[PDB]
Amino acid sequence: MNTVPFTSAPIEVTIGIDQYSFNVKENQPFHGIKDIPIGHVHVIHFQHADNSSMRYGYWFDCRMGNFYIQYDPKDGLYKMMEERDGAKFENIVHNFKERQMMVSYPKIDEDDTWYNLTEFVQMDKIRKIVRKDENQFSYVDSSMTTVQENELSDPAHSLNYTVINFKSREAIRPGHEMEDFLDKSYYLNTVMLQGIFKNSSNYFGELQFAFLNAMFFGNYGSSLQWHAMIELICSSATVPKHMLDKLDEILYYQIKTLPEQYSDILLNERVWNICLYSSFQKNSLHNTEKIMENKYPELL
Amino acid sequence: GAMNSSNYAELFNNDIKLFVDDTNVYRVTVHKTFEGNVATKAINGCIFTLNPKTGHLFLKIIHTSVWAGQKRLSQLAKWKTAEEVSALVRSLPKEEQPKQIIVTRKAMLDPLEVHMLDFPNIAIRPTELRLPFSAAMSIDKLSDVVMKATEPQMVLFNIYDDWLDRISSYTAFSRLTLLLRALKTNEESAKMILLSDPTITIKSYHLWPSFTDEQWITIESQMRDLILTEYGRKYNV
Ligand SMILES: CN(C)C(=O)Oc1cccc(N)c1
Repeated sequence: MNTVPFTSAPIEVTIGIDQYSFNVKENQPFHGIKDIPIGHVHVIHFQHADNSSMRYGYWFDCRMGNFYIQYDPKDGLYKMMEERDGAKFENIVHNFKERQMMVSYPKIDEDDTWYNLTEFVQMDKIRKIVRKDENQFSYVDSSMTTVQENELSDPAHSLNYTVINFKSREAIRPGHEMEDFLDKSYYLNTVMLQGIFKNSSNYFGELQFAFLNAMFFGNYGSSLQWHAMIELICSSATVPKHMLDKLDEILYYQIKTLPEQYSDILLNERVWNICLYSSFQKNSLHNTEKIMENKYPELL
Repeated sequence: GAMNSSNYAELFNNDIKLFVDDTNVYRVTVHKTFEGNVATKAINGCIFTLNPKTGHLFLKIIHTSVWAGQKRLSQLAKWKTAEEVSALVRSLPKEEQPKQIIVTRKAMLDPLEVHMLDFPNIAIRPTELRLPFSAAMSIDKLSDVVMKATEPQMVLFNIYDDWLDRISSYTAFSRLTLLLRALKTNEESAKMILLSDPTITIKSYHLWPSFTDEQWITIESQMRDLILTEYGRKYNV
């Protein structure tokens, strides 16, 4: 179990750690988060009390270094940093744990939620979507745009998700226009899975990361990406059976975890009704269809 | 964007454009089987592809053999239309290819767009106008060439005959749309108007009678009466 020490909490802020969140008052004696489970990526995220504008945060993996948060009064945000001096860090953490200045990552033992939301998400793939190679952790916020969004403006600050576009030469084989547009199996299995992602685990990892950025930061381009990746599978007549069974599990936990009051903006009515009721896989997402129908019957 | 009453003069500017109508591509007669069930028998159809500025009509005849052994024919018809339009554009010299293609039914947008991915600078547009191009199979010479076809065939016409020697393309299009609206609302009456007088002939190389300017005004007036009436006979007014 690892620890992320805060230098201080000079501004009132709601802090999120994965799916948990807590309020910290201006200048409250808060010095970080302990007992963070090893073996998973994590996200620590922030919303200032004075400016709910800009949710922002950092994706990290404590196996890749010792990381802490210190407020920057010039740029006006909580920044993640790496501490290269190992004995300095250990001494920092042990003192704050002794003074009980840290909140405990509050995982319930029966609870697999975070594992189920991040099963295929790897830090190395996050760092290729979010390019800032001098750091081991990745910054994301509500306003960052995606590569595909830029085509339709600062490249350094973009989310480099895999571009999916159903009306594109990559998606449509010359001479198979109707076939490839109505059955996207070619595009899913050959172009994306065999060609670009290499395997379905990398595909699911990007889908999961896109959902998490949509949910935690209200990142609109990430929501677009999540839905596009769902639609590409559902619109394929030919999908490996293990992929469909895993997709159903993935989506089920995403829908389970979604705030009930955010479903109006985070869920695209057209994609979901198509996927669950019109698509080739309309009968292949039993768990997802049952939770959607019992929790968001309005959308449908 | 969508083509409507507001931007109607754009049809007659000097940017090449084509209307594409798919109504008559997949055509059937519905009949009873010996067992008393219902079945369809397809008949020949056509893609109606029209340059509204010049009157040039590219009439691609769709022979019933193209449906043999195929499923979901109404859906296939839209993709077949898009494939043929795409093939037509690729056959034209660059300086004759359209800058816009306007489809008369919105269901043609995605099929044409996918077939034209190679042509990103050709705009595919819908329209809000209720254009009466389905009634092209009420024009006798056009119907005749479609029904007689024994194989796929493209036939080229000028749907304005020689009108552009005397009127503008705006006026020619308005005449065409009025004639076709009339034929669509009451074919028999419309056809009576156009040839009940036996001294006005259709030239061998034309589609419509050789009316003088004054006879066209009379004719056009008779067609508007027909359309207004039928709109009464229909709605009782
Ligand atoms: C690098 N961070 C973790 C840090 O400076 O923590 C401390 C340590 C010593 C003094 C204070 N102010 C805070």
